[PDB]
Amino acid sequence: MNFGSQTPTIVVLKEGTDASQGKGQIISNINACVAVQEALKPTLGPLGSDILIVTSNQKTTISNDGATILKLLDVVHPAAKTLVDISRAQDAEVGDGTTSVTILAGELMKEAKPFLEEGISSHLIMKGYRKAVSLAVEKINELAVDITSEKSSGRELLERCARTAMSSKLIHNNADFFVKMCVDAVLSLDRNDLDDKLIGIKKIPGGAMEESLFINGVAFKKTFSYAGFEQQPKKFNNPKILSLNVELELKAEKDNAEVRVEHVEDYQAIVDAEWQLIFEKLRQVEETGANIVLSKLPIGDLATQFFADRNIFCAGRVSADDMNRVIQAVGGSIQSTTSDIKPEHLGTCALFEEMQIGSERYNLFQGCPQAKTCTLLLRGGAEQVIAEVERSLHDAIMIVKRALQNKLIVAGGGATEMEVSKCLRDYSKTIAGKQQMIINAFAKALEVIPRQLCENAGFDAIEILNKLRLAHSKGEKWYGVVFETENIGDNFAKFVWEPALVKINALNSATEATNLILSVDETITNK
Amino acid sequence: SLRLPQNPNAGLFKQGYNSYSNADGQIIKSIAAIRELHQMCLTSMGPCGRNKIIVNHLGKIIITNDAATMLRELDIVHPAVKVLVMATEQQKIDMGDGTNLVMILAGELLNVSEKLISMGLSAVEIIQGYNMARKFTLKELDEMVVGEITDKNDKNELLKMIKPVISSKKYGSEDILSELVSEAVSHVLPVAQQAGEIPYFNVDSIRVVKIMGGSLSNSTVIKGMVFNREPEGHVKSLSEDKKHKVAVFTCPLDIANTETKGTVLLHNAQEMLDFSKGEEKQIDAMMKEIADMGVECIVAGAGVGELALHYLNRYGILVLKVPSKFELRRLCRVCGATPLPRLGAPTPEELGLVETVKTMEIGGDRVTVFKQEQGEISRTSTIILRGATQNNLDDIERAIDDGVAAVKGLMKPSGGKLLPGAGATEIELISRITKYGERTPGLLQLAIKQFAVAFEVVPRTLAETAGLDVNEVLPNLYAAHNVTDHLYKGVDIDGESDEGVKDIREENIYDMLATKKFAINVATEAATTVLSIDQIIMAKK
Amino acid sequence: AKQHENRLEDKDLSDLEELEDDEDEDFLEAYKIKRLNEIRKLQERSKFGEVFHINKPEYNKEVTLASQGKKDDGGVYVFVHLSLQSKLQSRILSHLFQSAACKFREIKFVEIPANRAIENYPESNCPTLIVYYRGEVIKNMITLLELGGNNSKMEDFEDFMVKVGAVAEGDNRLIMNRDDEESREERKLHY
Amino acid sequence: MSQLFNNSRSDTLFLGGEKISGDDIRNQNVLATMAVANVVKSSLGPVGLDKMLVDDIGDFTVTNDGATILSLLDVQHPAGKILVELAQQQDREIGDGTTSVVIIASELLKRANELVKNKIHPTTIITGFRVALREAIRFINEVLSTSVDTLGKETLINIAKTSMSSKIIGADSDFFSNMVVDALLAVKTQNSKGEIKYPVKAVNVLKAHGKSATESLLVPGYALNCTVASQAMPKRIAGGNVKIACLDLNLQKARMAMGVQINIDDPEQLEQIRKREAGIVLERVKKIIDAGAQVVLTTKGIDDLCLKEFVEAKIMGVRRCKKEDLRRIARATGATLVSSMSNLEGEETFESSYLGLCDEVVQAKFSDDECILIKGTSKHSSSSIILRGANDYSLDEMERSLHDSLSVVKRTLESGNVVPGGGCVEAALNIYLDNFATTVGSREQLAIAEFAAALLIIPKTLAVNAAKDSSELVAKLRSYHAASQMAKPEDVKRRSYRNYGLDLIRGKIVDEIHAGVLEPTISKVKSLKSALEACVAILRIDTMITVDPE
Ligand SMILES: Nc1ncnc2c1ncn2[C@@H]1O[C@H](COP(=O)(O)OP(=O)(O)O)[C@@H](O)[C@H]1O
Ligand SMILES: Nc1ncnc2c1ncn2[C@@H]1O[C@H](COP(=O)(O)OP(=O)(O)O)[C@@H](O)[C@H]1O
Ligand SMILES: Nc1ncnc2c1ncn2[C@@H]1O[C@H](COP(=O)(O)OP(=O)(O)O)[C@@H](O)[C@H]1O
Ligand SMILES: [Mg+2]
Ligand SMILES: [Mg+2]
Ligand SMILES: [Mg+2]
Repeated sequence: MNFGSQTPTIVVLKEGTDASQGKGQIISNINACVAVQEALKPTLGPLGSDILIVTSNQKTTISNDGATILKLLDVVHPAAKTLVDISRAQDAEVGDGTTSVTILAGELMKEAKPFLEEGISSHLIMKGYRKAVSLAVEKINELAVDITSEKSSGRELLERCARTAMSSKLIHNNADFFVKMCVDAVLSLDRNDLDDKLIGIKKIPGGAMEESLFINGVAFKKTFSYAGFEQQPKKFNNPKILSLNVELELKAEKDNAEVRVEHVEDYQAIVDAEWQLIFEKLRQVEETGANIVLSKLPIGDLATQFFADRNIFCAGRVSADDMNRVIQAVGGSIQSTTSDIKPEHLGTCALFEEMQIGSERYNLFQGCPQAKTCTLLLRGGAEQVIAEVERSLHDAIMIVKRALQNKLIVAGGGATEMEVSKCLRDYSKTIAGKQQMIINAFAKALEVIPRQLCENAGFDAIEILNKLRLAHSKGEKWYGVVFETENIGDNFAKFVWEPALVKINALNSATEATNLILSVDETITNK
Repeated sequence: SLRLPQNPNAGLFKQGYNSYSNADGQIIKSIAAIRELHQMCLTSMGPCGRNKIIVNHLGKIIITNDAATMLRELDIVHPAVKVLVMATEQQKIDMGDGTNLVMILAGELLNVSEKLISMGLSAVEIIQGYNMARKFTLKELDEMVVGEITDKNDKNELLKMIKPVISSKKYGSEDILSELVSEAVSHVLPVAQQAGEIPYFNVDSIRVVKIMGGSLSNSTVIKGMVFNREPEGHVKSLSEDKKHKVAVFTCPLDIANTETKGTVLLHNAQEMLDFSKGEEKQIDAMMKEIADMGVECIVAGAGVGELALHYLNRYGILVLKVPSKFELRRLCRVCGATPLPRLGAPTPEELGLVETVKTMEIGGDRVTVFKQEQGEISRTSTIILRGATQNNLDDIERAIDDGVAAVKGLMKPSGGKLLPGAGATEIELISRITKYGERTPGLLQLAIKQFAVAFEVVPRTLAETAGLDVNEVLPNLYAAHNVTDHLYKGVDIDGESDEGVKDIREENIYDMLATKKFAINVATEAATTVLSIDQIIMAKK
Repeated sequence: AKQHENRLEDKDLSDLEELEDDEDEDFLEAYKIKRLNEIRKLQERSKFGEVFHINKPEYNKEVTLASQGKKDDGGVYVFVHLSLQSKLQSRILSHLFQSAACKFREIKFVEIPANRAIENYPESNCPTLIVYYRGEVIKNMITLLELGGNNSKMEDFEDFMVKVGAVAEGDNRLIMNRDDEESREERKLHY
Repeated sequence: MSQLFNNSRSDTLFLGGEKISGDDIRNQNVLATMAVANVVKSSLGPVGLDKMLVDDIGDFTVTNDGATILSLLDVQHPAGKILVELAQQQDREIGDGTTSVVIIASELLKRANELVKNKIHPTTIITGFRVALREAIRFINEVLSTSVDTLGKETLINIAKTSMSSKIIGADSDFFSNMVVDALLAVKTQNSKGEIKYPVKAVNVLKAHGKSATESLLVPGYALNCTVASQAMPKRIAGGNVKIACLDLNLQKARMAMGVQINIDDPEQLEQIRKREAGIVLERVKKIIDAGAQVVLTTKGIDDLCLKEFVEAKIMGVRRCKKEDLRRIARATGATLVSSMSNLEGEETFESSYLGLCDEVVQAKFSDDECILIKGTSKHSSSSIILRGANDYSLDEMERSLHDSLSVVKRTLESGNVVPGGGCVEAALNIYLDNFATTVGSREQLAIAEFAAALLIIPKTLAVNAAKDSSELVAKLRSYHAASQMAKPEDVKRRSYRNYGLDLIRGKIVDEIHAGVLEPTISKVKSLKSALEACVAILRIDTMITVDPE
């Protein structure tokens, strides 16, 4: 009846598919997040340390924020990918607190360890944190004071909040000069339409970072330059900027036109018609007096010798993102027809000068007060000093990006976490149930942000935190820790502020990161 | 007495074929082996259920506490499990609700029938027993209905419909997600005094646009849609025109070229001089007619040329690619226009109306928003999800797909009436089937009793996930049904659940009639096939 | 196993119609729609078909840009010929380019004088055959002694195109696979 | 938890394994402790369940004891070997709390590592534990309870049920508690001028799978597992006052010493030499047969010459056995173990004073086995335990379980003071130490507070093994205990609370006196000290150095 000697049993899952039951896997998932958490533990704070990562392709990448550190390390574990997703989400939405949101997410998982060791299943502890966030977000809104009541100046607001962003970086001593760059850069943008692509920074080598300069114009980097370059004047007084999407090339990328002729006299006409058409396009541009011609697609060789004669500047092979930044500065839009041009579409600038830095030659527009864009030429010692300072000012721009939309001041230095925690402790004592110990653990998890500020500074943490617990018994606000005077005090007197969106999205993202892998008990991996 | 004779039917079917017949023990091998995956769907059941992370061979990670999404990716070698796999997929594609009940019941009928086969009852009689018990179950569910709804238009009436469905998946978010789904259905349904004759509804009406970052409370409803796309040419006016006519062209805006390939032929240089202006005047004759009627937005599916884009920039006409064909027709439903592969000219009857189009960043990426106010819409809506992780937003999409699939399950048939949930009607069916087994004497009475015992997992699975003792609240719940008030007894999930009694109307937990009927039928048909087979023939790899 | 695959793999759109009466329609028409789509792709890719007698400024575009094609990595092979009219092998290779150009319309066939190509090129090394693809030189071929020399034939040139990945092995246009109608006629009678 | 292994360093070149430092060592040491702590965490208490370990030859061992399960788990890590040897030190000394002392040490290293991450030095942490433990032992002296107004052997019965639980034979504790207490009272002796002591492993264990554990027969006397020499001997000696002769003499066709080489010139001497060489042993056995030794005992073997002589007189023979069992037979029967028969005078003899005395001796058949059952000893009483079960692996579980039960009642009689069980000691020491060090203030309040929380892991571990709501019991335990410590001296009811706590069967708070849960005071004494030294040995480690083998 049977087909053969024996019949081995079937494994239900595929051969090699890992699976496990019980409380061991969720503890392993929590320990996996804590293992990723320990890498970013000493990074938190102004006195924190950077992290050096080298991937398989052998490209050095130094960073301080946890957004790109987790992007470099390709994470296999799904539970450890939760910290990576919120870090990119925090980087995409706000742009600040990418390290603290991962530390708070792991600390809630760390404080959930002994409750999971108890018989309480994960559906109780999820309800406690989810109930606590509903009061924490409201308490941050109640502690948010408005700036217009004092009738202060608007220029000093951006400088005050951007000073906090330049901590824990290479800039904190040179922040007196570079904070004016990003504040004046973002103010040139339109308040209604604030764009993230108009703040592109070129990774130009050479030079010290303090030698940079902020200009309302935009640069592009010299392009291919067929013979013709270094004959035109590289300095103009009031040049007219022109942009053309049409490809000025003698049938380079055009489709192959099958020309068929049957006469010798017409062969002289058809070969001169190529010269006749290309010169008609040059003469039409010549009549308008366009002193600076630009194009995304390449410029022909004959045009360079023609524009070199009448001191007309030309450049091609510009990218779409860089060319879009030019149009926001120089006014009129792009036209791809030489006959449909108009004087009114041309731009203008009060000064123009090409100067070399780092053995790179860059064309710089100058004197453009009507420009709704900006540029930054960070100069740096090494290829990571440029990239580190690049993403640092991108985070500084991200603070003033969101500060203009909504103007809310909140405490800093770990103070906002403690006023929220002690309020939840006051709310927890009236519960008298299982949710009391959970909310007290949520209050203990918010205390961790003051810890790493003190651990990286070298001072003992248990003594100073007990001093704050004695200080927060009475009514007090903007009470945290500082490092200059080596003694705690009023942060408002010390003049340090932050936005409220950083703390709100951090608590929601950290709790959502916690509830994702506390609402599971198994991780199956095929293959 | 060392080497066997090697089964002299080895000249028959090759070594890769494996036979696992009965008598040898196939039923015992199967009902058991599948208890591992039965506990997977059992642990993921209820509002306090645990989601399961499934990493496929490609590496796309998913985390979903259902059953259809999990078993689709699991490469399962056991053939008897696969009967339960695609049987659950039938519930997903047809009704979109009841994947887990199907798994905890189809498997429990095989688990509870261990006593029948072990005692020595015939397998053919067990199939006849569950079939007659299936017929009595379908007839009896109609009498226990108390939720006969006839309005099915207003938003507050859907609180008894959508919120029990959303309360199962991620119980913590009820009011927020129900507001998004209920407000979406109100935009989908038309404004009318009496809409009857089975109005049309489809799952493709309500779409889900996933945006990275932002708390779940900051979400909002959009009547149009939102694409991750870069506009080109100009900035919008946003209040000046007050309304915009949008033409949707299937073919691109370019000179009409044939399918067969051609090229440029020029016999003399006189045509060479006019060829540069001929292409400009050709499109100008076709582009000027579009601007006369005031078409302030053009949508071309294929790639738009630079010559056509240049003429549109000066007049301030919005352009958009929309490469995929499925999402191209959904934009036509918003404005209320028809596709036009011909260029032709814009007509007033075929062109729609759009209030405004504005561009910003929601999660850092620039997107195009087609939200309109005071306009007429017909079967179109979107829900902008804000979340911390992409892994969590994937489950919100399927939860919304199951929510709107229930709307398809209501409006497509004549009646999608409610039933008491939270372990209320399941225990009632145990009492009905217990009384039904004594009415018909015969050897099949044992099958009728064991069919009722399979419904016990529904109340206790909510108690097991709640961290409660099954031997206390489950027998205490039977005393509450002794005797309307006895029908609305259910399983409580709270710290005060020591009594084990909570009224259903305080929170309005309800289930669908058609969903449970289709689930019980597919569950019985799934158990009918597994108990009917006796021989299972494998093959190599 | 191969007997089932030879029904579809070893028959073009013209030969697949032989199995219309024998094989099932759904089995046959499902593959004919697949092969019909492949034929349409070759027609769209047929951007060439005669020898492009170019000059140098242009080389920097025709030879190399083309090699990038769409840059969907739509690469395009570009066979260059540094012609030298004094050599006997150069005129032979020029005839092979025009013959192959009429057949393989997707592959670009380029020709230029060798004296105009490279500054002071060795005349002994001519004729030279270069094959570009995505901007990279796939083969820098030397004079045709490898391909028979003076006795080079069209069959040898088509075999070289298969080695560099320009034409598939089982292509119906190659003379090795393009059996004569009289050859297939004798096979059916003797079968 | 440790990932991204430490890089091989070129500036520090040491032979063998690479050096690693930092917090990863204490993380790896705690991770090595959780590898063994999770193994023993499930098999704690009555509700706890144990596991099986195969010996790679088909054999296996189902083990409840912490010393046995860790003995077979040969831990290659250095930090785990400390706890492995601690359990081998724990079970030999006290024989109780082997699972709890490992669980206490694991929880200490957990919170101690957390405190090191909180930036307090380990020296201050160790000082916080020592001052806390010195107050804990002072508090253990306060909560003692002297046995008084108890009817008969009830205090020895119910205290054995606590040790009898957490085993397979806990259901039969009503039957085994009587015989276990009666066994230790049978082997009572005197030593050190009035100090009462009992010998180690004095009661025997015989593996006889058969009828059931309920019908285990308590034979009031000594039992020995030995096969009969000759099957023709009588298996039952009738009449009282049976004399037992214990020997260590060897009686086989004996050989002369090593340095003797016989050399003879006369052929006829071989007849006398061959007979006298055998007949020299007959002079030893002819004297003890005439003395009337009904049943002779011997360690070294006896051969066919002598075996047959013994039978021509209806005397029972005994083959090879252990050296220690014959010592207790001589003590019970009153005989004297003779290594070599001799006399102070110049002639060999055998006296009657060397013979023992017992009422009856019989060879009972335990379903396949020959065992000589001796009962009714005259000089000192004795006892033996007849273990019965389903299979041999259960009998091995019954061996070490009775060895733990016998050891607990042994130390119970050494000190009359007792302490309640069921987490009441750990629950009271938690709240007592939390109140302590509030006046001290500055630094040691956090170290002693986490120390007080470390002792709560035992009532948490017992709860989750029952698969019940754990925090509901922890809320009742700690709160009730606190309400008792704070209370006025003059409040009977509240004071009583100090006495009770967690119950694992019914799941409610009941009195331990009526329930019968009780432990000795010696079990908790020197258990926390061993866990303290176990914590000190790993906590003070900063760097780890490994030398590869040659
Ligand atoms: N001047 C300051 N005084 C006190 N605390 C500060 C100051 N600047 C930054 N901090 C604190 O340092 C912490 C980490 O900031 P940082 O790491 O620089 O930003 P991010 O984490 O977004 O990269 C913040 O939580 C903040 O409270
Ligand atoms: N707050 C609540 N109180 C009582 N019962 C609830 C509550 N929330 C959800 N439930 C119950 O949990 C069950 C989950 O069922 P589910 O498997 O999601 O349905 P389906 O199988 O149709 O998808 C529902 O039947 C519902 O009655
Ligand atoms: N019947 C019982 N009731 C309450 N607690 C008990 C009972 N039996 C044992 N225990 C508790 O279980 C703990 C461990 O007991 P046991 O497993 O016998 O010792 P060991 O830890 O040496 O294995 C003891 O501390 C004791 O308090
Ligand atoms: Mg920052
Ligand atoms: Mg559902
Ligand atoms: Mg014990």
